[PDB]
Amino acid sequence: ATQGVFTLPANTQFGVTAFANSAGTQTVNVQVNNETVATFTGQSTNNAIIGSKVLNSGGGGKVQILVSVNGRSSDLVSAQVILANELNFALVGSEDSTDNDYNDAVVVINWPLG
Amino acid sequence: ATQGVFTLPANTQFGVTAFANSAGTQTVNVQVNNETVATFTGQSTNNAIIGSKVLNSGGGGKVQILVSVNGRSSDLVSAQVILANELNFALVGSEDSTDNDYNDAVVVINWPLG
Amino acid sequence: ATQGVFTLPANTQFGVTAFANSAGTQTVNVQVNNETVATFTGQSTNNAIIGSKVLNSGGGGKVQILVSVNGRSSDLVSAQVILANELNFALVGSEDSTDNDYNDAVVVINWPLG
Amino acid sequence: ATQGVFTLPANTQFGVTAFANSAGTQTVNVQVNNETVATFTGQSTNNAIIGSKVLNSGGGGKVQILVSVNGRSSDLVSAQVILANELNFALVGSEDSTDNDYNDAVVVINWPLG
Ligand SMILES: CC(=O)N[C@H]1[C@H](O[C@@H]2[C@@H](O)[C@H](O)O[C@H](CO)[C@@H]2O)O[C@H](CO)[C@@H](O[C@@H]2O[C@H](CO)[C@H](O)[C@H](O)[C@H]2O)[C@@H]1O[C@@H]1O[C@@H](C)[C@@H](O)[C@@H](O)[C@@H]1O
Ligand SMILES: CC(=O)N[C@H]1[C@H](O[C@@H]2[C@@H](O)[C@H](O)O[C@H](CO)[C@@H]2O)O[C@H](CO)[C@@H](O[C@@H]2O[C@H](CO)[C@H](O)[C@H](O)[C@H]2O)[C@@H]1O[C@@H]1O[C@@H](C)[C@@H](O)[C@@H](O)[C@@H]1O
Ligand SMILES: CC(=O)N[C@H]1[C@H](O[C@@H]2[C@@H](O)[C@H](O)O[C@H](CO)[C@@H]2O)O[C@H](CO)[C@@H](O[C@@H]2O[C@H](CO)[C@H](O)[C@H](O)[C@H]2O)[C@@H]1O[C@@H]1O[C@@H](C)[C@@H](O)[C@@H](O)[C@@H]1O
Ligand SMILES: CC(=O)N[C@H]1[C@H](O[C@@H]2[C@@H](O)[C@H](O)O[C@H](CO)[C@@H]2O)O[C@H](CO)[C@@H](O[C@@H]2O[C@H](CO)[C@H](O)[C@H](O)[C@H]2O)[C@@H]1O[C@@H]1O[C@@H](C)[C@@H](O)[C@@H](O)[C@@H]1O
Ligand SMILES: [Ca+2]
Ligand SMILES: [Ca+2]
Ligand SMILES: [Ca+2]
Ligand SMILES: [Ca+2]
Ligand SMILES: [Ca+2]
Ligand SMILES: [Ca+2]
Ligand SMILES: [Ca+2]
Ligand SMILES: [Ca+2]
Repeated sequence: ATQGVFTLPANTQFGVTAFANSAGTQTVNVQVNNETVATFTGQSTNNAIIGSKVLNSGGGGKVQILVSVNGRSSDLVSAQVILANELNFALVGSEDSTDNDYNDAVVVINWPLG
Repeated sequence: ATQGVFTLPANTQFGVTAFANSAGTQTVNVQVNNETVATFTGQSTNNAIIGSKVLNSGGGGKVQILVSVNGRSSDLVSAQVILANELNFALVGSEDSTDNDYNDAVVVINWPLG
Repeated sequence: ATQGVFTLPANTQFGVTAFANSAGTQTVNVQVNNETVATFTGQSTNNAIIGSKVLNSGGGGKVQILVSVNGRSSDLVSAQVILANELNFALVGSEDSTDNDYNDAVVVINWPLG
Repeated sequence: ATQGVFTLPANTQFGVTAFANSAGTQTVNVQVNNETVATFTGQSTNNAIIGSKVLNSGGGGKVQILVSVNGRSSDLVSAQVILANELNFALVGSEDSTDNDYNDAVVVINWPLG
């Protein structure tokens, strides 16, 4: 299945935060309605935050996360969870290698904000 | 039900990150096996990160999140999600008022690291 | 927090299935936009299915699950999870006593259908 | 990532239930520690339960779900969610065609029982 693609409500502010846990430098691309609106880059084996931004979901509400290590696409896994019928998390794990820890870049999207 | 309480694997390094979305200054307490090991304090209405730390789960693996605003406990909601049978998120939302956005402090716990 | 309340997409077919794991006979009330549309009653300590029905979320999309055992409301816990940005589960656990297994009646709501 | 594979607690009773939503007859294979222990077959476009069983996770706790339609493997998506630090769901969607509703066979695994 395609992973890392989420439909948010239109015109909604959301947070995106990425963490790194790999020898490789991670590149996290964030697309909103098919345009790149943020790129986070960094390297850590101890969960450093390599980027955190507030974005708007725009007209279509489509948010897509892509992860690469020097242009090689990582394998992704994702899901969305809703608490209290209101608080949303869109979650991505990624794997750059063969150990299948899926933490090499971890991306958390949250809404609503404010 | 009790919310904000999670069993991690024993003696395991994990990440904890807190975001704020409220007029009120948020105080986030992290307990590991019933002892306070970290406290985050901050204020934002735009999802600012008010703390991020790496901790060890200790003998029992018990991690509890508590959130208060000027000493008044917020109402919590939580769940744990596991992706690819490996990547774990323990998720907390909190509500300091009556609008029930449950984002007033948002806490994300992730493991494994490295 | 209030639990067991979900906003589904409007006018959508959905499944609701209930499982029992308790000495006590479970009564599961399903409301759609604030009207009772199904009641499931049954007893099992081995996960028997005490009801499964197809319902429609109607104009407001509001779905609420309530559980009681011989006239006592059970304590609820709930969340919603979305896979492949499409497959939705709304999940309820309930507790009729003090052991906190939260499985005494388990309710699974799934959509889309067809 | 491999999907539909879960590590349950070892030696634990669990429920497995499958629903069908497709023109195609679904075949759901349940393996426990690499051995087939249940097969559910059926056809519905209205969420009929095509099987529900109680199983034990055995020494390794490994549970794998596989889905095929007339011998062709469906594409799987899965996650595990935990409520109240106690109630577990392992969730599987599958897609037998190109519409990506991922509901063609839906499989719910729940524990603890009793
Ligand atoms: C992206 C990366 O760092 N992956 C692997 C690393 O793989 C790189 C390739 O990506 C690159 O293209 O070629 C080089 C050789 O020129 C290399 O193969 O390989 C290292 C070393 O094997 C591996 O780190 C080791 O991972 C094992 C677990 O499999 C173990 O942790 C060991 O201690 C590490 O040294 C990289 O794996 C990534 O980083 C690790 C630190 C760990 O976080 C893994 O989960 C990552 O996938
Ligand atoms: C902790 C906090 O700031 N909560 C409310 C705030 O509540 C305070 C009480 O905590 C205090 O004890 O008493 C005072 C009055 O004496 C007050 O009731 O009230 C403010 C103003 O109403 C409220 O912010 C408003 O929230 C609404 C939505 O309900 C809306 O966003 C408006 O723009 C706000 O000004 C505080 O609500 C929190 O902060 C908001 C910005 C929002 O993030 C809410 O979700 C928070 O719960
Ligand atoms: C609803 C129910 O069956 N609850 C308890 C049960 O409680 C009932 C009261 O609800 C009723 O008001 O009074 C009767 C006496 O007339 C009784 O107190 O009590 C039984 C017996 O204690 C209890 O089952 C036992 O539960 C323990 C775990 O706490 C353990 O499994 C033991 O083997 C059981 O015999 C009922 O608990 C429920 O059913 C259990 C089988 C189990 O599924 C629990 O999770 C349930 O909550
Ligand atoms: C397994 C199955 O029934 N899949 C499709 C079905 O696909 C079959 C192939 O599996 C087979 O190998 O080849 C034949 C041609 O010989 C055929 O292509 O095709 C039917 C008809 O198109 C399709 O049902 C239709 O699906 C659309 C949406 O794409 C819509 O619901 C329409 O009303 C259906 O008639 C099968 O799709 C499956 O069943 C549907 C009812 C639906 O539940 C889909 O999600 C399923 O994937
Ligand atoms: Ca890796
Ligand atoms: Ca790693
Ligand atoms: Ca609030
Ligand atoms: Ca707020
Ligand atoms: Ca109980
Ligand atoms: Ca029980
Ligand atoms: Ca399909
Ligand atoms: Ca279908």
